[PDB]
Amino acid sequence: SVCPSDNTHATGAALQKILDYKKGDHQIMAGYFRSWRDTASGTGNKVSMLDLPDCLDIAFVFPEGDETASFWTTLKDTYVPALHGRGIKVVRSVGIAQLINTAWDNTPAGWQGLADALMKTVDDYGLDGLDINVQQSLNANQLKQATGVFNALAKKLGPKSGTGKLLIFDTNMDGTQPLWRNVYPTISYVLIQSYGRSISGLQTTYNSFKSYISSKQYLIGFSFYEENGTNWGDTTTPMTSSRAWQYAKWQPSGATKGGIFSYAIDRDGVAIGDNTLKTTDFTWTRQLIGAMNP
Ligand SMILES: CC(=O)N[C@@H]1[C@@H](O)[C@H](O)[C@@H](CO[C@@H]2O[C@@H](C)[C@@H](O)[C@@H](O)[C@@H]2O)O[C@H]1O
Repeated sequence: SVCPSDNTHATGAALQKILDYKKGDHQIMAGYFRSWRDTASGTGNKVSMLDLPDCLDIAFVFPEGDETASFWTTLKDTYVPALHGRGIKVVRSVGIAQLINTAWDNTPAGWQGLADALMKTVDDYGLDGLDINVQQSLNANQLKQATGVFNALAKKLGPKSGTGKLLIFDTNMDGTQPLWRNVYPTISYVLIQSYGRSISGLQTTYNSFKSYISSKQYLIGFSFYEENGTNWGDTTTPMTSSRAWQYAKWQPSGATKGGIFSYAIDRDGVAIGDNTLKTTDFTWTRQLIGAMNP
């Protein structure tokens, strides 16, 4: 409610009140910003991480690996400081593929070596921590390696570390996945990719995790419309009948959730089926913060 009705970037006491709102109890908003769509990567992009709304809690840096070096330069030198100025946490996202890479030894030394290499992706940018994207089951060997790496990371990130840095588990699977059963003690937040899902199915999914967390750790995810992407239908008009909107309102029975996140926050407000790149004032993000914290 100390948040702007447009997308101003407040400067003094207007900003301080937003800095205090964020230290206060609230349902948090998170956004995956696709790095290859940042104006500092390639050409033809319309949106910068500098445009992210002041009332955002976490920005994920989600690369695909063909971003131009200019992106990483701007992230370290410009973007991270300005987002930290707005009290926005910046977190690097990486796929589970990275933690089960067989180029790294499946041994204590190997789990530590790999954790060191992922920790460079955090420390070299002054980031607030690391997000691991899990969308697959693992064999015994993969499970063993991923668990080892989570356990090595847990020394520097998340609840076991005492650093204040985040260790995030984001997934489209449930709390029965063996990796989850191995690593839940290491986790800051768990984010459920819930694109195009039943409002009626939400409780069932939460219940699969609720024994391993408090409800403030749990966030649910909708997607914005990706240019040439899957039509999940999470952002239909009118807004206040959207799946995203109903996600902002949903609470598990007898408890309050952590909040929600968007995939492709860089696509906030682009109509479903509009495959061109546009700018955004982050209307949906800002509305959806209001919807969770009225
Ligand atoms: C093969 C393919 O297209 N895979 C995509 C993933 O690339 C994408 O991240 C994922 C995102 O949506 C999540 O997973 C799906 C299966 C479903 O459970 C959604 O509700 C989740 O949000 O979509 C895959 O289909």
